[PDB]
Parts: sequence; C-alpha cells; structure tokens
Amino acid sequence: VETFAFQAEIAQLMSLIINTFYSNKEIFLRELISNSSDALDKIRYESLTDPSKLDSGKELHINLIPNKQDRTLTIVDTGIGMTKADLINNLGTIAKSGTKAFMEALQAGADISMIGQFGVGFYSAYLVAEKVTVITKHNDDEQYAWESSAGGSFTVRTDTGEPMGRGTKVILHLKEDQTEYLEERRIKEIVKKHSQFIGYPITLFVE
Ligand SMILES: CN1CCN(C(=O)c2ccc(O)cc2)CC1
Repeated sequence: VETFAFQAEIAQLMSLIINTFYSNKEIFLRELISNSSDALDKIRYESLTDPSKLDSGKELHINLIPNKQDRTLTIVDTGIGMTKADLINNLGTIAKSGTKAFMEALQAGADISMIGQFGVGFYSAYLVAEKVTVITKHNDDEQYAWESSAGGSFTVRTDTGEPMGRGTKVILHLKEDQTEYLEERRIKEIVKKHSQFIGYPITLFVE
C-alpha cells in the first residue's frame, strides 16, 4: 500500500467541504453521476475509431448500489476507467487549478453546489462520506484501489478484489447521520431532480 499526501490546495478543498455548514448535501450524487457520464463519453468516443476498446465490456451504464448493512452507497460505471497515474493525479482532474477557480468563485458569491463547473465535483463525496474508496480499471493498466478518509492523505494499492472489466466504482462510506442516501425513495428523488437527462441507463439496485 502506497500512501500519498494531497497537494495543499486539494487538502484545503476537502477541509472546506467537510467543515463548511451547507445543508444541500444531496448534490454529491449529481456530481458523481456526472463524472461517470464523462467517463462513459470518453470510452464511447475512443471506441468510435477503435472498437476493440470495448472488448472489456460493451455495455455503457451506471449502477447505484445502496447497502444498509455496510452503510455504503456505491456508484459503478463502465466508463474509460483510470490508470494508476490518473488516480495519483487527483483522479484525472485538474484539481489544483480547479480548486483555485472554485475558491475565487466562492468568494465572489457562488455556492458549493457549483463545484462541478470547476472540475472538482468528485470531492463533494465528502459532504456525505467519512471515507471514499475508488476501484478503477482502465484498458491500459491493472485494477487499482484508491482510498481516503481525508486528513491530508490517500492510499493507492493494486486491487485483488472482484475484477471489474473496465470502469470506475466509487464506494461512499456514509457518515452516521447521512444514511438517508441509502433509502430507495430518496435516491430516486435525487436522480429525478438532478440527473434526469443523463445519456446512459442508471439502475438503482434494491436490497
Ligand atoms: C474522463 N473521465 C476519465 C476517468 N474518470 C473516472 O473514471 C471517474 C468516474 C467516476 C468518478 O466519480 C470519478 C472518476 C473521470 C473522468
């Protein structure tokens, strides 16, 4: 297991997300679905000229999997996935510059729900999760697990878990007071409100 420090700006972003009073926490799901959609667009685009890119799975979709026993909400997509280098580089984001732009926007009146416009929407996971684990498989690499409970560091390891084929799985270990996001009607409400026009099937698993 390798342990890495977050860049200062990202640690700052995470601390802001964790400590700022902000009631509209539900936007985390919109942001994660949007990231999944972006990843799905990318593998679709690459497949247009190289069809073999879909040998690792032709179906392009998103699954939402609540688990009340483990207190986890998992978002799974069959998008392009991430290489180890992507994971280490802030999960394939320009998070340093994005965090800067987001901050400048906040000071200028904007609110936390606008986070996705700055390319750092992933970190909104920390509105509801005490720990986030990301399992990912890119065609050009092995399967990796990234994990962070914030506090300035993340880990990366080769994943010997269930093979994914291709894509990214975000496992949210929910805060004790955020278990509403495990309820079917709540998840349905949020997907209908914020993600009604996503261009891939979203399947909400039941328990
Ligand atoms: C373009 N695309 C590349 C890979 N990505 C992911 O695999 C991914 C999927 C879902 C997330 O929540 C975060 C990252 C992010 C953006």
